[PDB]
This record gives sequence, structure tokens and C-alpha cells, in this order.
Amino acid sequence: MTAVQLIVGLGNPGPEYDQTRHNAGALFVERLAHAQGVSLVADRKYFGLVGKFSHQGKDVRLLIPTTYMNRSGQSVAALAGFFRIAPDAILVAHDELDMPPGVAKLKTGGGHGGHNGLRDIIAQLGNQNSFHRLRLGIGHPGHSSLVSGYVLGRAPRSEQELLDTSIDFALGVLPEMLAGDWTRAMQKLHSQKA
Ligand SMILES: O=C(O)CCCCCC(=O)O
Repeated sequence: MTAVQLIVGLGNPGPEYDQTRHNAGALFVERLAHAQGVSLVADRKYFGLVGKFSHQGKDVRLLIPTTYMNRSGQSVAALAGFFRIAPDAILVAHDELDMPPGVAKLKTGGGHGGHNGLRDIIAQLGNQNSFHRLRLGIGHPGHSSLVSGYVLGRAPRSEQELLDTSIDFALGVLPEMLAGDWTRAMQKLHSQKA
């Protein structure tokens, strides 16, 4: 019923953060943008890289913030603000510690689950958590004190391959995601085994 107008892929900027676990969301958008032949334009006005393509008469935008992970909302709020976009027309792809590599799922609203990027977004939007989330599994290190370094590290070859499989499964349900039909999008996704 509500078309997706903005896709956001979270990550940290700089070479020392590239290809790391924390940048799964950004990688998804980066791969989604390449499949569509969309160009990511550096725009200081919105604090990140912006992309645009049409789908059913409406403009769908792609965004990778270039502020830090914890100031991401600023960028999201800057773009949603200028284009008057409702929170529920927004999909944010991100790394999810709670599921293992090779697994991806969808979710509407909810907590930020300690994720600092998600958390700034809810704040900057005026406490709107009503948006959508593509959760790309990266696995858990086993303990809470090891989390900060685990997400800021590059994964072994076997693990990346599973993530690569999951980003592929996800683009596979893009037609269903752009339309905003989440129950089918979930039904087609949630049953793919890596
Ligand atoms: O718990 C999640 O949704 C994803 C986790 C990686 C979390 C890191 C963070 O706060 O940057």
C-alpha cells in the first residue's frame, strides 16, 4: 500500500572501514545500485552519496551516509526532510548480529537493538521507528564485550561468501520490496537456505 521511496545502506566511511562487517548495509545498497546502473553522487547537502531511479512514476532514492555511523540520522533526516518522505516509505539495510552469515530477514519498526546507526536515525526523525529494515546476518562473536571489535573487523573468506549469498537472495526479492508488499517479500525471502 505504501511504496518505498528511500533505501538506506549503513556503513562507516574511509578505507579502514571498507569491506568490514559494519558495512553490510552499504554493501547491499552498493550492489543494488550497480545492478540498476545507478550512479552514487557525492552531495554535501545531504552528508553522503545519493542515487536515484524511477519505478512506477515515482522517484526512488538510494543513500549511503558519509558522516559517521552514529551521526547517520542527520543525513537521513536531511534527505527525508527536503523531499517530504514519510518514515514508513524508508528501508534501511544494516548488519545484524543476531543471525548468522548467510541469513537475511525483514522487519517493520522495533528497537534499535543497540545498533548506533539505527538509533541516531530514530532520534533524528523525531522518534520515528516506524520504518523498514533489511537485516543482513553477520553472526555474533559470543560475548558482549567483544562486539565493538567484531563489527569493525573483516570476516574470513567462508563468512563473506555466505553474506554475498544473502545479499543476492535479497536483491531477488527487490521487485516485492520496491512495491511495499512486505508479507510476500518476507514469505519469499525467509525460506532461502545458504
Ligand atoms: O544489533 C544489530 O542490529 C547489529 C549490530 C552491529 C552493531 C553495532 C553498532 O552499534 O554499531
